[PDB]
Order: sequence, then C-alpha cells, then structure tokens
Amino acid sequence: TLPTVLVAEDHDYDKLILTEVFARASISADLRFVSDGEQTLDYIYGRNRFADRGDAPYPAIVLLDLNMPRLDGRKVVRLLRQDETVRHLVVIALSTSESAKHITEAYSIGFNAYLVKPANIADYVEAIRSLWHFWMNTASLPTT
Amino acid sequence: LPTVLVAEDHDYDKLILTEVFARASISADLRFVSDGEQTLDYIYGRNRFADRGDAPYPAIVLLDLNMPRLDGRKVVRLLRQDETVRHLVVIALSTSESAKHITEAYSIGFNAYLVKPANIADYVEAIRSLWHFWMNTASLPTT
Repeated sequence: TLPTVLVAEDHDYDKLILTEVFARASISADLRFVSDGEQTLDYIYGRNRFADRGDAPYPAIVLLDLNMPRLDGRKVVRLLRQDETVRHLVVIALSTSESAKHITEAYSIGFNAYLVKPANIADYVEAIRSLWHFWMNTASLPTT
Repeated sequence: LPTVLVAEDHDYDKLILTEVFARASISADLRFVSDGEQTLDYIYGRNRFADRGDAPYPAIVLLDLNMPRLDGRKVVRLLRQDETVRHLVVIALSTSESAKHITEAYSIGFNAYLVKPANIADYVEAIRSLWHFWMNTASLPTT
C-alpha cells in the first residue's frame, strides 16, 4: 500500500533512469508511467484504462516530463487547476531546460515546483532524495 | 540574498522563526509582515513597499494560517487569479494537522503545507529540508 507516483514519461531510457533512481534512493513507491497527456488525465480522473480505482490508486504526487512530445503540459495543468475536484493535486515539472523563462512559465501555469533533470544517475539520486524528503516527510500532502 | 516574505504577527513565533533560520545556517533576508494587507502590499509593491529597492521581490512566501488578521484564502485566490503574480511560491504554515484543512490549503492554491514543528530543534530540521528543496533542488521562478 505504497504511495503512487504518476509519471508522464514515454522515453524508454528515461523510464529506466527514473526507475533506477528511485531504487538507489532507497525509496519505496509505486511508480506508474503513462505515455501522453490523455493517459495522464485518464489516470487522474479515473477513466477508461484506469476506471477501476483499486488497480490504479490516486496519485500522491505527479511528475510531468516537459520534454515529452505528446504531452501538452499547459493544457493538462490548466485543466487541473481550473477544476475544483482535482486542483489540489501536487504536480511537479521535470525538464532539461534551464531557461528562466521556461521555469517561470511552468510556475505561472500552475506547477507546484520545477526540477531541472540532473546530468547523471548519482546527481538524480540526490535530487529525488531531496524531493521525497520534503514532499513526503516534511510537508503534508493533500488527500483526495 | 534571497528575501523570504513571512506573514506572522506573534512576537514569539517571529522569535522562533528568526532563531530557526540562524540555527539552520541559512543566509536569507526574513521580512515579517503583520496582516494580509501588508503581505499583498509587499508583493504588489504598494505604499510602505513602493520602493522596490528597499523591499525586493520575495523568492518565497510563508503564510502563518493561525494568524488572526490573515485571510489566507482571500490572499492566495487573488494571487492565483492574477497573471502578473500567480507564479509566486507560497507555503502555508499551521499548527493544524487536519487532513481537511491540509487539502483545502492545496485546493486554494498553496504550493505546499507545513505543520509547525513542536520545538526549535524539529523546526530547524523542517526548514533545512524546505530550504534544500526550494533553493538547491528546484528552480524558483523569476519575477
């Protein structure tokens, strides 16, 4: 009965990397990968492939990879924030971009936080340790 | 130095948070304001904070939800509906551990919610963690 982490990520290497990062950070979590914005929203709103809420539990936190081609991040997060039923969800952007313009746009749009993807597994392990410590141990997360 | 805007009016809580930052070895400019008007005046650069040089844009905002003259919902709903400031990172602080209160804060638009720790030592570990994540791990937006 581990916390579920919903991750929008379609790249096979990035999936491998993040799976490895969570294992090496010694984090116990249920990583659920989805490949586009439709599947992300279907997971959140419990539609279609994720109608059964028992096989696909509400996410404790959502990570969206902004470098993924078939994810319209602005469209996904603006929907989420304008909808009173889901607007509490913690959603964090992941991106290779270090542009202050991109970073600020993500916050403006409604992401809780933005992380620049670290350059190697070791550094990514420190970042996810930090993210997990804060969101899971220090802060209190909302409940659906 | 980064400016941390803090809505807090209680003399003891101000003392505690000042001490917590010093003990956490954090270098930051803590700016305390005593009500929602002064908080919004700081963010929007009005009146007592018209001169932006004397009152720099906050890197992060902490609102104490136990403060009587703070209407948190009103402050954060204004901030989120205004495209000029809606990027600001705002974190709720509260003694309340109610899941209903916690969820309402997120629903309203807070980036995160922290239950106030019970003593200076625990508060030091919490602020160390908050600072590590928001300042070292995440990238904060720029005004």
